[PDB]
Amino acid sequence: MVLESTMVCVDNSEYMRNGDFLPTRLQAQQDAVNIVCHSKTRSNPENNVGLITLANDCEVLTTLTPDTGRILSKLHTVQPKGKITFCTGIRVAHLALKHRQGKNHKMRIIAFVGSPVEDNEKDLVKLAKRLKKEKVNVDIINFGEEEVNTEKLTAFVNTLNGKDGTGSHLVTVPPGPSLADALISSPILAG
Amino acid sequence: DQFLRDNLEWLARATNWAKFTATASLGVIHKGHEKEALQLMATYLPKDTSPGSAYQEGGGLYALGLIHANHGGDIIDYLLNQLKNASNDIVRHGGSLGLGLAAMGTARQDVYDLLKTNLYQDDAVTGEAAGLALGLVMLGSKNAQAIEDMVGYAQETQHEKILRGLAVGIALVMYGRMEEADALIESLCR
Amino acid sequence: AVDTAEQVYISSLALLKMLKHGRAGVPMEVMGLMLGEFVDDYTVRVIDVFAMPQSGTGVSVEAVDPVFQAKMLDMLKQTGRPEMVVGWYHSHPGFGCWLSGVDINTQQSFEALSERAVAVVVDPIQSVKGKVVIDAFRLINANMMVLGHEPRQTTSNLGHLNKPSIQALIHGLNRHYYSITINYRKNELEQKMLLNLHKKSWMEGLTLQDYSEHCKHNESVVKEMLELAKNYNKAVEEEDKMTPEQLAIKNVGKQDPKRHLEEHVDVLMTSNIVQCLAAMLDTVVFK
Amino acid sequence: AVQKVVVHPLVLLSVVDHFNRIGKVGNQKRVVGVLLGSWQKKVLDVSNSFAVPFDEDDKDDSVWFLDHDYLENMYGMFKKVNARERIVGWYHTGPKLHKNDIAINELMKRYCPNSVLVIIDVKPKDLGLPTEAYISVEEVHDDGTPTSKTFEHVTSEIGAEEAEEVGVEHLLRDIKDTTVGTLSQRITNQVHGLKGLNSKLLDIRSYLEKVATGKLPINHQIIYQLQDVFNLLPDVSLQEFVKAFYLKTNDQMVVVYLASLIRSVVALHNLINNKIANRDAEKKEG
Ligand SMILES: [Zn+2]
Repeated sequence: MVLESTMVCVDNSEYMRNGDFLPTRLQAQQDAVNIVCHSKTRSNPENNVGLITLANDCEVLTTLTPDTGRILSKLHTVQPKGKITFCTGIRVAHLALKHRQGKNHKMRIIAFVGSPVEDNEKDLVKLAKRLKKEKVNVDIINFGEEEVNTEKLTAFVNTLNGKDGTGSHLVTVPPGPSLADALISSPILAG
Repeated sequence: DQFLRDNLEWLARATNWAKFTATASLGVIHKGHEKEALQLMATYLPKDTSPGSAYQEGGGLYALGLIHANHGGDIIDYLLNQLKNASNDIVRHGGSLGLGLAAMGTARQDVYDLLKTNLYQDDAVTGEAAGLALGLVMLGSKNAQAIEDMVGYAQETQHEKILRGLAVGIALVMYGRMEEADALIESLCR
Repeated sequence: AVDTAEQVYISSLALLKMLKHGRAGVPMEVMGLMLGEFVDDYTVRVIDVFAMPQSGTGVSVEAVDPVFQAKMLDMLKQTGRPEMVVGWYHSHPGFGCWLSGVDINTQQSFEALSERAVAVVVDPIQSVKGKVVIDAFRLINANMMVLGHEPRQTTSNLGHLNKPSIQALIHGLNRHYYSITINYRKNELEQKMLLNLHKKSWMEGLTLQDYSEHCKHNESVVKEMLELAKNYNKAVEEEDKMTPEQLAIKNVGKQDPKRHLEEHVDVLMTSNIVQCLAAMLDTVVFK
Repeated sequence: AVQKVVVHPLVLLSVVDHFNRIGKVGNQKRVVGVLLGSWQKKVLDVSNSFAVPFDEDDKDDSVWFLDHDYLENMYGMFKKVNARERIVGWYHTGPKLHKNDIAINELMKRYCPNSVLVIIDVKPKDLGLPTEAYISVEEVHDDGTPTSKTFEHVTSEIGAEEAEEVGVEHLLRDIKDTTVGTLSQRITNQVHGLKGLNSKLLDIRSYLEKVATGKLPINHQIIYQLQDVFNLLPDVSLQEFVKAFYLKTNDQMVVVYLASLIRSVVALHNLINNKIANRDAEKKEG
């Protein structure tokens, strides 16, 4: 199977507590963690997946482990109130990826951005060239309400990698009512 | 020598370094006799028949080095080629000792170079080999880069025999220096 | 097959875990394992030492837990250096650290798996400070009864290892076993700082505090022990003035002297602490 | 709370040998591990420890993580083999703690009620007893600010028990022991005195440098009170300090009087007996 370590990032920003995604984004992104942890389980047994809180202070409560049980426990009562913070959210998972015992696993990060961010374009392009030097491939899936047809995030994924690098894909929520399972139905079949 | 004729079972008891010294005595008793010393040993020659005694074939060139000390001849290069041939490091033990002891006091140049790339083969028992050899060829020369490289190789090496071979090596390079060597003696003693 | 003089390069961390794992089990004998790397036959090194848990079967070949070895080596894989196992060790705090019947009963298993598997024993009891103590053991091959049992060559470390000859019951194991030499490799910087670490005892705690604590007491209440020292003056020297007259009666030395010598000279060395540290007051009080 | 800690040479080396572990691969940052303490009483003691791989980004200088599975099952390993050992905190090699080291203790406060972090030093240089000890406590402030954590310094001392004494006491093989009464006290007069000179010198150099550069605060708070504590005692005579002078002179009376007494006793015995056995050996043999 493919060798890599996937680090899932839940969105704890205060804008993620609304029930626009049925029944609530808390359970919606919980099912999103359910489908990414079960797919990586069906992908390779050697994949270890932790969680990271992006907004406010960034702390990983569950050390990187192949078992998602403790991750599912932290999905409940997470108290996702705070202001979204982007620039640190990728690097905090990058440090968790440098603590891996085995060096044969590729560095992989999946994050959810459900809130408008104040991150400047200079900061995301500095992280883009930094990830170019660090080879890390990040697959982001945009939830929630944000700038219509997100650009700085799309340009972030574009300028993140190149040639090929097969790759970083960005999935933005369509402007219409839908279930969270329908939003994650596309990435699970094809990245 | 009648020795191998009079004592036999004692020599059959020989193992490990015993056959080194056994064929090394072949050169001690043959000391002198520069001409036929090479061809007269053909029966006791450093085989290298590969039921490996290989300290045997190392001590054979050691015997050829005990005779060829001080002055010498093309046999020095004969041992030098065999140092670049056959196996390692078993040849370097008495072979490089033969190469350095035969060039002792002659201030030989190429031996300092080919012993640096030979010193880098990274083994232990050969530590005293190249150390005493490089110390004998540089005897009385009070050189600079020779002691500099010997004191520079003593760090990354994990062997104490290369430390002792280079100990006598940098000790033998200086002879009769009186107060001229005290500049380095202060650093070695401190 | 080929046998040569052996030398064990040890790390200070190995010896620390040795005596630490042996001190926590006193009197009961514990069971550890030796960790390191085999470079060649004539030289060997132990770069790490870890301890095995104590079980109900006691010290036995079954006491080694396989799932503990799998998880430890995994924890060593996430550790900086995951070196392979080499041999075993067990402490003997209660006696002279000699191999028992179970020690060889696990030795044929450690020599089965591992080629060498040198057995080491350590005890705190023998010397509190100035001796290596510990021990060394290696099982000779019983299949060598055909050939001779008396190697090695380069007898330097061998003939020097045998001495003292280590009693009788220990060298009663010299049949079927033989010891191995141990040297301390430097690593001089850590050896020097850890040297000063225990020197904090007799020098001072911080190299400042304890003799600034000698500036705390500083004759205090240190004259009380001078009053007991001057009571040792009166006591010892009132029977010291009876000695030279008796020397004139018995004509002369009974060998002797009673000693009844030195002593309060050291009290006068504390008087050097009196004059010095009190002369510091002129520096302390003024500016 | 925690007053003083006893740091054995075993835990210090257990950090420094791991500084060789990740030091051969380098590069930056520090060696961080979990500290195994032993609490018999208010005085804290340390016996063993274990180190965990740790990395800290600078970007993001506030990001830190440890392996909890390593802390969990190895604690299950060390508690198994030794039931007396438990984790009292963590440690790092510093040399000076960055502001991010607080949250590490706040994460492991679930393991131990009070986690004491021990800064250590792998390369001995200055000024004295190595390492350091900081206890996690909330002191708030006299300024009534929202409660923040400034770790209070815990005095650290080096000690041992039995076997840990055996190893190092044989490993010294360096300087005379002690020797009691002659070189010991006077070398301590050099070290504690001179290291006390450059201590407060460089520390008073920081006193003025912090006022020159680094403001704010900086100065306030403790500056005015601490500096006035320096101005508590100048402290010279007149008067009673003059009385202490010749009283101290009256104190040296007895001891030096006793000194002359030992001089007479030592000279009497040794000289008389030696000359006896001397003149006798010469007149009988000659
Ligand atoms: Zn036993």
